[PDB]
Amino acid sequence: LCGRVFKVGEPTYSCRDCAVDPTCVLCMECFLGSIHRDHRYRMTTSGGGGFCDCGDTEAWKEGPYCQKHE
Ligand SMILES: [Zn+2]
Ligand SMILES: [Zn+2]
Ligand SMILES: [Zn+2]
Repeated sequence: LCGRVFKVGEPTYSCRDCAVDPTCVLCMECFLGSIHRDHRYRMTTSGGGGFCDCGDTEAWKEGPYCQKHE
C-alpha cells in the first residue's frame, strides 16, 4: 500500500539479507520502519522511476511490510 514512485536523486534501500533479488527496494519511510534497518542494507540513489516494494511478499524473504503499512 506504499507504492511510492522514486524521484530523481532519491535514496532507495535494499536488504542484502532479505531481498529476493537486487531490484527489490524500500523507500526511506518504509526502510526506517522495517526490520531491515538492523540488517546488511544497500542504499542506491534513484535516477528517477522505479517504486517501493513494501508489502510485496514475493520481494522479501522476511519482513515484507514496514510498521506503517502492515
Ligand atoms: Zn515505501
Ligand atoms: Zn511501508
Ligand atoms: Zn532484511
